[PDB]
Amino acid sequence: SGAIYVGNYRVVNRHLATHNDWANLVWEDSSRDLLVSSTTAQGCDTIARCDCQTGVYYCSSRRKHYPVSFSKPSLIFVEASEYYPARYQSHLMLAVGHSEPGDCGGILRCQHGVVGIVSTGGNGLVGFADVRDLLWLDE
Ligand SMILES: COc1ccc(C#N)cc1NC(=O)N1CCC[C@H](C(N)=O)C1
Ligand SMILES: [Zn+2]
Repeated sequence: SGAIYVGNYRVVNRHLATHNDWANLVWEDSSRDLLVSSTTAQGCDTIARCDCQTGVYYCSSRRKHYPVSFSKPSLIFVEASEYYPARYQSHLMLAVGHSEPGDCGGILRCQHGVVGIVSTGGNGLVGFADVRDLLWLDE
């Protein structure tokens, strides 16, 4: 679990979105595993606007933050799950690191701010859904 709070927006994994997220829907993209809903309270997270390939992520299954090198956002094949059939997920970045399904939503940050959230994993790899291209989150 986990979300990014920026301005009047809440960013979450689309597969973990609540009834409230869907009733206050702004945008969602199944191919990116993202959903953005509106909030009544103002968010203070800073979104990074960069091409950083190093950062730190929070791993709830270990109660620890880990430093990682990660790939550039791209289309990566993702195994079928209870939420999606087998498919390419876009805007995904992989790193060598620990993750379990409940780790989705953990923030990945660089010196510039929030880069994305945990979205996939398996076999000692962790995947992050990028949010740096969503320029509208700031306005
Ligand atoms: C952090 O996720 C994991 C980590 C480890 C393992 C293990 N065994 C499995 C996962 N789950 C995972 O990758 N999923 C399930 C939820 C939807 C995700 C998606 N974006 O399509 C794909
Ligand atoms: Zn950066």
